[PDB]
This record gives sequence, C-alpha cells and structure tokens, in this order.
Amino acid sequence: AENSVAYSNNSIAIPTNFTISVTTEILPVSMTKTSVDCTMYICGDSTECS
Amino acid sequence: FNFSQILPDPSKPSKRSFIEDLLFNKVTLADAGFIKQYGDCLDL
Amino acid sequence: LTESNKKFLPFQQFGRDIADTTDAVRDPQTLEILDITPCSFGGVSVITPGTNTSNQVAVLYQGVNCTEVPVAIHADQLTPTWRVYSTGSNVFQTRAGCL
Ligand SMILES: *[C@@H]1O[C@H](CO)[C@@H](O[C@@H]2O[C@H](CO)[C@@H](O)[C@H](O)[C@H]2NC(C)=O)[C@H](O)[C@H]1NC(C)=O
Ligand SMILES: *[C@@H]1O[C@H](CO)[C@@H](O[C@@H]2O[C@H](CO)[C@@H](O)[C@H](O)[C@H]2NC(C)=O)[C@H](O)[C@H]1NC(C)=O
Ligand SMILES: *[C@@H]1O[C@H](CO)[C@@H](O[C@@H]2O[C@H](CO)[C@@H](O)[C@H](O)[C@H]2NC(C)=O)[C@H](O)[C@H]1NC(C)=O
Ligand SMILES: *[C@@H]1O[C@H](CO)[C@@H](O)[C@H](O)[C@H]1NC(C)=O
Repeated sequence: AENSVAYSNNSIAIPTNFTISVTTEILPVSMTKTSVDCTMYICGDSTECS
Repeated sequence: FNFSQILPDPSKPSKRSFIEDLLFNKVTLADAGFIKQYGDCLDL
Repeated sequence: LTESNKKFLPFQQFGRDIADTTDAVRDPQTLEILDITPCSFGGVSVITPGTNTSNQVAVLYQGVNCTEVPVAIHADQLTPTWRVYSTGSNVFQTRAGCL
C-alpha cells in the first residue's frame, strides 16, 4: 500500500495501545544421519566386484 | 498465562506437548531405520 | 528364495525392482512364481574403553534383529575375529541393532 508519512516539525504520533503477537519461526537443527556401505551399494553381492 | 498446549501432557504416552503432537503429525516422516525394518523387509 | 503372492501374466517371466534388478522369478521346472530377497547384512560398530585402561570390547551389530546374530556365524568372511561375540553369551537388542 502507498502511505505518505505526515511529517511536521511540531507534530509527533504516540501509540496509546499495544498488541502482543506470538509469531512462529521454524528453524532446522539436524538432518538424517545416513550411512553408506560402499561395497554393498556398488557391488550387489559380487566377490569379483569386491 | 496459559501453558498447557506447550507444556508436556502426561496423558500422552510419548510425553510431547499438544502443539508438539500437531507438529509431529503435520511433518510426514518415514519409519526408516529407527525400527530397523529388517524382519519386515526380510516399500521404499 | 520365498513364495510370492505376486501373479505374473502368462507371457511374463521376471519381476523387477526400482533399480532395474531382478526381484521376482518364474521357476522353470514348475510354473510357480517366487520372489528374491537378498541375504542379511549390516554394520558393525566396536565399543571399547581406552587401551591404557583395559582391553575388554563390546560389539554392536547394526540394523539386524537378535534372532539371527548369535547364530549368524554361518562360515562368514570375518567370523574368526568376532567368534566369541558370534556365539553371543551376552545378547541385547537395541534400536541401533543387536548389541
Ligand atoms: C486496547 O485494545 C484492547 C483490545 O482488546 C482493548 O481491550 C478491551 O478489552 C476488554 C476485555 O479485556 C473487551 O471486552 C473490550 O471489548 C476491549 N475494548 C475494545 C474497544 O475492543 C483496550 O480497551 C484498548 N485500550 C485502549 C487504551 O485503546
Ligand atoms: C488453558 O487452555 C486449555 C486448552 O487450550 C484449557 O483446557 C480445556 O480446553 C477445552 C477446549 O479445548 C475446554 O473445553 C475445557 O473445559 C478446558 N479444561 C478445563 C478444565 O477448563 C484450559 O482450561 C485453559 N486454562 C485455563 C486456566 O483456562
Ligand atoms: C525381532 O525379533 C522378535 C522375535 O522374533 C520379534 O518379536 C515378535 O514380533 C512378532 C510380530 O512382529 C510377534 O508376533 C511375536 O510374538 C514377537 N515375539 C516375541 C518373542 O516377542 C520382533 O518383532 C522383531 N523385530 C523386528 C524389527 O523385526
Ligand atoms: C518338467 O517340466 C515341465 C514343464 O516344462 C513340468 O510340467 C514338469 O513337472 C517337469 N518335471 C518332470 C519330471 O516332467
């Protein structure tokens, strides 16, 4: 929205009320601890591949 | 100040809170290897 | 090799997986459909205290139920170094695996 501030050198605006807002913030912390068997993934139960 | 939704609920066996229960419901997580899936395999 | 509830079409001969590997087969001698599940494996993690303090060792077998591990000798490639722990005098089951 367009909003021009009504500035004047003699005038000020002071709020007379307040709102208490509970704003939700989501933060990642950890991820999946994957472990990879390289021999089994590369070689599908092959001795010659191993 | 009410705090029953974020303090843990003893009625829940897994003692997470109500909002934590809704958070765990909305996040779709696979069973993965925490149950190890081993006898069930022996599904992505 | 097990019995499969999957029913092939008469021209079908093999059932395949996501990674383009064979999962279900048709037996040539008798026309019944089987399914292939590869044999058991898992990770091994070794728990030790300091060598300056002692030499006793606990061994964790990852991701495998304890119904197999104390009888999982099976003439393994690496069985003579965990042979006393392949016997399984003390057996505990965790979510990580058989300890
Ligand atoms: C500031 O805003 C609040 C908003 O609720 C005003 O609170 C009144 O609160 C009572 C109960 O706590 C309600 O029954 C009234 O209806 C609320 N008033 C209005 C106008 O909605 C509070 O009066 C406001 N204060 C000032 C100085 O404006
Ligand atoms: C704090 O909030 C909880 C719920 O957010 C209130 O517990 C119950 O809430 C349900 C509505 O979902 C009502 O039908 C019940 O009557 C409430 N229980 C009781 C014993 O009143 C709880 O009451 C709130 N705490 C206070 C002090 O009002
Ligand atoms: C690990 O092995 C145990 C023992 O075989 C399993 O416990 C059995 O689970 C079935 C259903 O899954 C029940 O019908 C049996 O009564 C249970 N047996 C005992 C002695 O409790 C357990 O489910 C296995 N876990 C996994 C992840 O495969
Ligand atoms: C031989 O194969 C046929 C089908 O190819 C099957 O019906 C039969 O049971 C098998 N065995 C003998 C002994 O004929």
